[PDB]
Amino acid sequence: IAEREAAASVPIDIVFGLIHMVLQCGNRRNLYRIIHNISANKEVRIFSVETLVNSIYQAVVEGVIAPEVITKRGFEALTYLCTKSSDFTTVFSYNTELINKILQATNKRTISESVKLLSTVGDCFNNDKVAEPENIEVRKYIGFLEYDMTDDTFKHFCEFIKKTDRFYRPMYLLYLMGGSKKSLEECLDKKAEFNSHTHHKGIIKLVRMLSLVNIMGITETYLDSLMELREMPFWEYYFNIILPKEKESLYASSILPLFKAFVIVHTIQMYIGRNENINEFSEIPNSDSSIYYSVVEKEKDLINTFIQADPDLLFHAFAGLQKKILDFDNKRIYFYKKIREDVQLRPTISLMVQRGAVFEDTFHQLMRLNGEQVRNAKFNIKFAGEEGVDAGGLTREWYSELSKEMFNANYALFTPIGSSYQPNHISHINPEHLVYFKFIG
Amino acid sequence: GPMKIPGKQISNTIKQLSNLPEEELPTYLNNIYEWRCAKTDLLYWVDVLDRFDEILKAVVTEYGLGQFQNKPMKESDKEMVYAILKFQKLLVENSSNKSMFSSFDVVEPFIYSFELDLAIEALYLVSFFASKIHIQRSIKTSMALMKMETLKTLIERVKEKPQSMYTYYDETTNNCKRVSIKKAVKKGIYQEIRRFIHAIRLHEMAEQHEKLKIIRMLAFSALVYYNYTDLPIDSEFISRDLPETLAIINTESYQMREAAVTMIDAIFRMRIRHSAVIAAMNAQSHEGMIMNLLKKVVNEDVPEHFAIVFFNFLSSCFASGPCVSALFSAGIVQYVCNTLRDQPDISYRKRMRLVMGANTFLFTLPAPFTWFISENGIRILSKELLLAVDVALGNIKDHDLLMYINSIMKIISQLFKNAGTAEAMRGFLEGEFPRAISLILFHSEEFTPSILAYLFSAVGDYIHNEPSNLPFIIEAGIFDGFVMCMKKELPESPDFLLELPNLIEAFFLNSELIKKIDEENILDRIFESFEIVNLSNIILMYDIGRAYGIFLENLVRHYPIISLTVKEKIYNTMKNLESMIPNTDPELMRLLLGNLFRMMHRAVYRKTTNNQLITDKGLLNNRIISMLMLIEIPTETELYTDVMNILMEVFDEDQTYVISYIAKVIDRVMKNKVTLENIEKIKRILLIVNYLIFKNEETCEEFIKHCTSKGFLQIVKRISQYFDNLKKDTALVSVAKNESLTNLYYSFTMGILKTVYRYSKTNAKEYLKIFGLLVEDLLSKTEQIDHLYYTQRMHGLKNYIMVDKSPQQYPQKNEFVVTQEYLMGINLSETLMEHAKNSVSMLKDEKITMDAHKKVVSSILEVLSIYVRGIKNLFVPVKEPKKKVCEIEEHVLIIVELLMDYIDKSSIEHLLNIVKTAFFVTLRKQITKEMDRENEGSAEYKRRNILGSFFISVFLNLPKEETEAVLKSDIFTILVKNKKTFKQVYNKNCFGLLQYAAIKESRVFSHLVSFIPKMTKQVGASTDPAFLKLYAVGLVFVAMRDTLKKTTVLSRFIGNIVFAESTCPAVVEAQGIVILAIVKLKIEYNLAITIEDPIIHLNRIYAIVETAEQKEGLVILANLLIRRVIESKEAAKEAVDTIIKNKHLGKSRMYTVHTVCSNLRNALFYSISSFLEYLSSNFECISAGWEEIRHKIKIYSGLNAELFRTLFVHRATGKMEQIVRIHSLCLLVVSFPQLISTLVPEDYSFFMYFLENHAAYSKSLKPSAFQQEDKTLAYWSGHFIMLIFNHTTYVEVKKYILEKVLELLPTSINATVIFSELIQEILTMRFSKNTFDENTALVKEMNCLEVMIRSTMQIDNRRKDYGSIMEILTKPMEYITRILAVDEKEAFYEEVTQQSSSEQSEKNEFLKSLCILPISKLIGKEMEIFNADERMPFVQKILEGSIIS
Repeated sequence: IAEREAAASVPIDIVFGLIHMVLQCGNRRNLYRIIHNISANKEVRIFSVETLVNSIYQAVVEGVIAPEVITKRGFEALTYLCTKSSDFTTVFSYNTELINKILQATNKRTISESVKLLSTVGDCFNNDKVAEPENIEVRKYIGFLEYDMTDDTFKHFCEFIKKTDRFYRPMYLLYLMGGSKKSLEECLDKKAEFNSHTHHKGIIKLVRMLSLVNIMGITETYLDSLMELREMPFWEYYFNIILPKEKESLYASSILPLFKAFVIVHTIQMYIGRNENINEFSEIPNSDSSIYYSVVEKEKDLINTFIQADPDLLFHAFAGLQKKILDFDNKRIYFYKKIREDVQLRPTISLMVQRGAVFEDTFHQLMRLNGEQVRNAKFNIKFAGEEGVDAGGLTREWYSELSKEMFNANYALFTPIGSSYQPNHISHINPEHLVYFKFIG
Repeated sequence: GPMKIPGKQISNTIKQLSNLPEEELPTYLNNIYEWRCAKTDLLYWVDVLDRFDEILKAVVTEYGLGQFQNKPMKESDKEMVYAILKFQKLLVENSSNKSMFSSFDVVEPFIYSFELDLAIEALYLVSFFASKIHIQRSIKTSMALMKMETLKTLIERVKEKPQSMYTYYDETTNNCKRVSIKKAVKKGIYQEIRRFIHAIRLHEMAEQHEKLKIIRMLAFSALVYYNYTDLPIDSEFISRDLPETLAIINTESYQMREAAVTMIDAIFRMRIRHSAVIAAMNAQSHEGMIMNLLKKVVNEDVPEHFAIVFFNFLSSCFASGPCVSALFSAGIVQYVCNTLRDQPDISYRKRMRLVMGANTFLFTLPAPFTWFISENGIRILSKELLLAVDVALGNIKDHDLLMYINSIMKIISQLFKNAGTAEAMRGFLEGEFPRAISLILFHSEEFTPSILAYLFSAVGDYIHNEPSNLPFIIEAGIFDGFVMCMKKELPESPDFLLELPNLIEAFFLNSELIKKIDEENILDRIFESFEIVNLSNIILMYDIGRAYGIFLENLVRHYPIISLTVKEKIYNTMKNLESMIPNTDPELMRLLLGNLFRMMHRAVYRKTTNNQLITDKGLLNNRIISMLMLIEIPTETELYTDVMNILMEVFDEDQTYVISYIAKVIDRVMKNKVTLENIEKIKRILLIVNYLIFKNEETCEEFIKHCTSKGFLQIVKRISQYFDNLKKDTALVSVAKNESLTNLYYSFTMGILKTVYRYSKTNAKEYLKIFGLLVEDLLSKTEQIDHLYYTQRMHGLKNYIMVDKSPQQYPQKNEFVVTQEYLMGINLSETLMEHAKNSVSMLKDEKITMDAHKKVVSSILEVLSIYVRGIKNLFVPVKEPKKKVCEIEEHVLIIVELLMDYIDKSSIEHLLNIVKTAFFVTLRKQITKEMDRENEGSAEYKRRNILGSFFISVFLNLPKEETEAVLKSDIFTILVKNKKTFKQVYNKNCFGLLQYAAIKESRVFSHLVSFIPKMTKQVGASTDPAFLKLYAVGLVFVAMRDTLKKTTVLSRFIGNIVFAESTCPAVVEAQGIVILAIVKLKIEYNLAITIEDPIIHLNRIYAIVETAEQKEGLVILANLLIRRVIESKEAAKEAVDTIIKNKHLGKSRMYTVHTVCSNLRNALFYSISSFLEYLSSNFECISAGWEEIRHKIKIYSGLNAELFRTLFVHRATGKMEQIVRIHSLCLLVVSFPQLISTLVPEDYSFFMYFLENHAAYSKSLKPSAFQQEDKTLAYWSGHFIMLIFNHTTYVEVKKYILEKVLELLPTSINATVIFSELIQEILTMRFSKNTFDENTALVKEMNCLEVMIRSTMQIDNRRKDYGSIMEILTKPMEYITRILAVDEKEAFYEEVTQQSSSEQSEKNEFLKSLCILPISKLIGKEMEIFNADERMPFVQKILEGSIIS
């Protein structure tokens, strides 16, 4: 990942001929390895990447193997090298014009290959080392949204947008806020025959622009512009006229995109800037005449139906939903996704308990550990003497025995109130025994 | 090529295709559209596919195969092959052992034919076959009959008249040009042949273009399954080739979309770029390409080939983890649930296809299973099952309907069997499942046994899960239906048979049900299976026999109430099968028994609880003993293994009952008819008592008292009478059969004698009573009219005497414990003496054959040797008991004296053992050495000396074959110790015998020293290898003796030896051994024997190694002679010092001197003067019986490099000689790397030879018609080069080599491959880090990369071979660029890519065996020729004493 300045193992003249030999060659995986090994020295790495972008450029912008094949193979080599080592991405920060030649060579056929390269290429900007960001011709990139895109090519599109938002936020916002406002005009104009299934690619491109805006956040200037989108008339017409008819005819999958694009607008925040070393500060702006909270609480059942089918919505389009709206099942499912995403080593630690004193034999060992230690442990329960069941049954029986013993008459920690229990009076609870409540926790 | 070593509908279709005339075959093959039958085994269709291979071979040998001369293929021929290829695929799809299909070589030519319809059908068989490579792996050999790489020509994308001229690349001229096919004049002229054929069809047939477009899809799919790696899978393939084919699936005609589905299914099953594959089909979508296509098949009446080929792909999607998750979001689980429960218009086959999909999608991901449970999926299946059962009930079986019931039964039995998906058992009692299950059980006859097998796996698993619901299952009539089911016969279905006991054990949970199972005799189905001939193959093929035994064991241990009826049915079945033995074919009978005993093994004699109830030792004994006397069971079989383990367990329980029973049985058969079959009953009953007695460890007293009893011994006597009666009628029992019978009798009696002797608390007279009776009877027999079986009785008596032996705790302790006085009294030595006089008298009267008489001599000498071994201090003087013992000493001399002339290769072994026992005290060293000397003046000592004189005379009048047996015995160290006897044997030219005896004894060697000056003159032109070996050994041993203060002796040896020409390799080797000895001795000692230059004879060894057999001995000798010429005294001492340094670091105990000496015997023998220097000053931690001692860049001096230059510039003409010569240089480069520096820069020109004959064969590109001689010649030549680069640090020598390697590298593609790999091999073989880093910094200075890169760039040409060559050339230029990318420090740690035909096989395997050996092992190979595998020579003995002193 760091720079490498090695001895030039190959004279620079033959690396051009070597590049064009691997390009006009099938099964070139190990051939790319040699290009990476010779690019260990800075000079050959620079010459190889610029040879690669030059081959891409002259074949499509200017026009044996076909130019379509050689362009697809040129992109295949450029993208492979930027993934391995990534000190090839830093060569794009040295020239910059290399990026503009990749940008110029991006048509309706090339868009798929070109976006995948630029997502990894965007890493040069990361260390705040671009030198001339004003002369990058980024307006070509933001306009790539006109081309048809797969969800995989769109995934790579957001990557370059994330890595360049602190440089082109006002330019990026200008396109996106306009495109979404023009798209929302189009739905409202054809509202008499609007079908979210028929008009799918339209609502997909709309939800794509709205999400892209949320990534960078609004500026104090686009605050007036942001609320115009959050209160577009098509929103009211859809959830009060179209939606009821679409429920009885269309599949839930087709209805979801409008709920996503709608939740995204009211999820968007005003972001100030990168005050921290990497993270950029956020601020929540509020709405007034909008029917957002009204629509979300009216359709709280259909919204939860979408989250049943796809729980990863709470981590993307519906991430800014009020957790109030979530039904217990979805709310609990999301709680488990969020706690488990923080992966930390889980060590199996043995616990020796007696059938009679499951509580004391557990309290004695567990309380020597700390919260972090007890949270990540894979408790291997071993009931003394009695060894006749599986580790999964012992784990359960240990919890089951602890819950029977805590509400114990001899422990006297809790006093019953029918089926439930409450702690015993502070006068009856012993001073040294107060620690037993921390252990129950 | 044909195959190399059933049913009713299957037998009929097989017989029909075998009989039918060739004209009527395609009409019948067409009729078989689908396999609506049980899966067959390819073994049954051998003669069917043999005829199919033959008719296909008749078509390709008539039309052309490669040329396809007759362009118009007749309709009768084309429709015949179309019918064969179509049926073959259907047959192998639904058959077992698919890899057996050996007709693939004749299928291939149809792919490249001008008949579009045939090519498609041939590719469909290859495409399906390739799909099973990852599953069986044995099928790759079946597909190796056709070339898979040639299919890559079909891969090319099809366009509307793209290339009207085919471009071709040719060898020798190396040019590529166009060829116009547009002429269309004649079918002939319009490996490159197959590729050109396709190029013709692409442009010439544009009308039937759709048929060739789908040919590329099948060819692609077959190659995806073969090697997904060497395929054109690019990012461009995913961008356009992937979505183009799935568009065809959704739009093009059924013939086209069927083949496109096959191609998609291959990429899918091989998981190649699988993430993007699922993404291309839009699997997540509610109306996706895959989701909508399912409704297309389910609702429309599409062709069955398309419906099957689609449903097969759909089932493979349900197997993919991420695909099934995407299909789940489309609503696949919601579709299958609604389609089955709501839509009843669907066919029984399509309904079953939907259930079949769920049988996979419910087990791949947990998420769809939880959704199935929430959608009440089990209730949907139960409702549908009850409906389907009711329909079939009472009506003629509908195959489709029964298959639907079978799929519902599979899905439920499998859901219940799967632990994780046990949630399916929730709505069981509520649902229609118990109702349909009882209905099936009541009318079992109306359904498949495979349905009834799933029925048990569902009912049983449900009962076992929650046994609290068993009353509800009984209440639903499920147990009553099961009993009704058990009234019907057993089916030939292993699934039914194996699942039956599991349901019985699950029914046994209710105590009321056990009374019904016992009452209704339902357990009879479990036992009767063992006696049904038809089931026997199935019980064997599956582990049904073993499974039933485990079941009986578990059923009896958990519920011992059935123990009575289980024990009753076990021993009843044992008797029923025993009854079949007489009226059954032995091959089948042994199969039935093997299955029964595989059950018996697991059911009886288990250490488990309640098992004692079903195990009756008496019942088991009577049946096992009876069975053994009716059928002959071979030891090799597992039946014998199981039978004898149970018989051993019965014998262990009551040893006495088993023997008294077989004693009553054996004499009962003797009273019966004396027939040949009754003979085998008595033979087999003795062979079983012999196994029981030999395998018995602890023996009880009552068994021993039964053996010594008059009742048992009287029966034994009647056996000897019955057996000797058989010797009267020679027509009935042949002499050979009677000899075998006699040998069985004596083995039987010897066995009972052995157990009585071994048994503790055994009286001396109790053993002597049996010994007495048995020996006295044996001795009376050898005094009858019938002398024909004399050798058989004498062999028996030898083993009788052998029983009385000491327990053998002291090394070689063999004397008579009790029988000494008995045998002395009965005058065994005196009768043996009379036996020798009588037999030799018959030879005077010419009443016995000379060959026959020598066999009698062997018999008398064999018995005598064993008798005299047990006599205490025989030929040892002691005044008190020298009365009768002395008489035996004289008997030995008389016996030997009589039969001295009549000894042979057979008798000489016994004569040696008699002499070995006569000289025992001197031989095994019992004497005090000084006492042994004073003993010499004895009657006993003088008697043994005359026996030695008989033995020497006997040995000297025997030829090379006879003597070889006892050429190196320990008796000669005593016999030849007398100077007079030593000269007697030397004059009789038996130099071998003397060599071995001298190596061991100093006194014997003392006499050999005296001959060395005399025999020095005969060494030149000797022709006797043993004589040359004796001389060379005598010289080196006398040099080592001189090291231990002798010195003056080896100086006195003066002479001149000039060796004569020899065409014999045995003589040439022995001549070389003499040179090797003289040469190496002149290194550290002063030897005055002057010989001709060792190179004169070394060259002879190189020339003779090509023609001679057993070449190893010559290569070792020549290489050791080269080493001993070049190696200095300083280098030889340092080689020995280094060998001892390895056993110094270990700092272990190493207690004795003898251990250090015999372990380092090779080092000892290399230079004993150097070996003694190391131990004396650098003393080790050797105890030696007195506490312990204190302990703690190859630059050699004085090497003779003239031989290295000589051998380096030799150049042999012969193929073999060159390999050995280059191998020799490889050893020198390793042993003394300083020899390279001796080469003058002019001598660098001779290196070219090694590079040239290494480039002759490319190791990577394996060429055709290569010879293994050429391959190892190329290898060792290149190996010599890389050994120079790794074992030396001579920069200018390496710089010259690399210069010539780089000059040769771009001369040809062959040279580019072999040299780029050679330059890589110099680095990949990393001898040292400093040597590797020297070669690493040198190749970058030399610009090696620039040379191989430019070479590969120039050889770039559009040729299908280029892709193969690139995968080869990139490997060395990747490794080399990688080392030069990483710093010098981490460069080393970098790894790569991070009887004439019977004699030809002997010489080729020798070329593989030649290798560089470690110096420790190489020095050992030298010691092997002088020491001759003797663990201790006399030189080692005197050395040990010097070390301690």
